[PDB]
Amino acid sequence: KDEDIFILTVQPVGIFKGEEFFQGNSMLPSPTEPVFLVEDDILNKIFSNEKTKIFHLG
Amino acid sequence: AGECLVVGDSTPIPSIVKLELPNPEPRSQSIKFHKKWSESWRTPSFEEVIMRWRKENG
Repeated sequence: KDEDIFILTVQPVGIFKGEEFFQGNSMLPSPTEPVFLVEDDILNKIFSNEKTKIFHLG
Repeated sequence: AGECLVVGDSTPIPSIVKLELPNPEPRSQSIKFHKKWSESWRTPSFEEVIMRWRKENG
């Protein structure tokens, strides 16, 4: 009935306070708040990190 | 991590508590796999004391 609706259901898995990633389901964002996709710059910091004990698996 | 369920008759509300870090901390029976593998091959001289396996039968 001429009603363009595009609704996504997402679940928080962490926070990016500062420049480091913390886990936890807290700090609910207020309504009318931007969503900005994800860039590889923050994904690398979450996953690769920097430590001797690493193991590549894809 | 570091929190426990204190459920019993000695509390009015059984709750989860943020226990502080013990001092001094006990012995940790943990073996880390990759760092030991990261070193070169362990070359054991063969004193061949399998009497560990043998004589410890009773």
